[PDB]
Amino acid sequence: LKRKITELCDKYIRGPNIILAISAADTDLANSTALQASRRVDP
Amino acid sequence: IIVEGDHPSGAGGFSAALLARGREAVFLRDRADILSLRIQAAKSRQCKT
Repeated sequence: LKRKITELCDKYIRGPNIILAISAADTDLANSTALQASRRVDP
Repeated sequence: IIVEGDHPSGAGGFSAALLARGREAVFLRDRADILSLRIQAAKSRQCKT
């Protein structure tokens, strides 16, 4: 399930869309998936 | 071949600066060849009229 959700996200993020990542202040920046995947598809 | 930007220091066996200089070199090559061909074409007889 979770892997499936990631799969959709990844595909969508890939193509050159303007990706809007958010991050809760409590979580460390490195720790959050949003920014981590944003850096995965956008170095 | 396709490359992604996970490591912007080295791609292929070539450095990042050598790669950039290679891109500029290929562009200059193609534009030069086109320019000479189009000069000869503009000097051809078919362009007289």
